[PDB]
Amino acid sequence: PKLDEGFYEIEAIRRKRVRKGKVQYLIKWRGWPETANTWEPLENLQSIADVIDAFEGS
Amino acid sequence: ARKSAPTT
Repeated sequence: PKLDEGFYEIEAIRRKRVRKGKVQYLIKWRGWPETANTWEPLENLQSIADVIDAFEGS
Repeated sequence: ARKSAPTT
């Protein structure tokens, strides 16, 4: 569960699964090859600030 | 977004 130290941009959400009781999304990362795709839980993809701003703007 | 480092 160790994170890459960097910050990255989601290009596409490709697939969904459940691992150990947690939903994960297969992410294609912008600027990176398809071989770099990773499975991530929601918390890695979405901050609380993201959720609130998205809500307040809708 | 944050990313998980690959398995080694």
